Amino acid sequence: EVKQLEAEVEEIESEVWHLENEVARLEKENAECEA
Amino acid sequence: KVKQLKAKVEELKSKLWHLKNKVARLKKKNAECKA
Repeated sequence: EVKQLEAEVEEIESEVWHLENEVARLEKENAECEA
Repeated sequence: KVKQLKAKVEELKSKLWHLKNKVARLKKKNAECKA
């Protein structure tokens, strides 16, 4: 019912957090290289 | 409740897809820059 949905929200949100971390790191690397 | 969580799930999936494309672009840019 809802447990399935709340679980899916948790699973997707976790993936999002990790990509956000990756974007932040990649943006740092790019700034270094371009500067 | 079902409806409210369903929207959240769809919001998260779209944010996830945008992030995957951003990460792919940033990895390409950095690869090219370092090259």
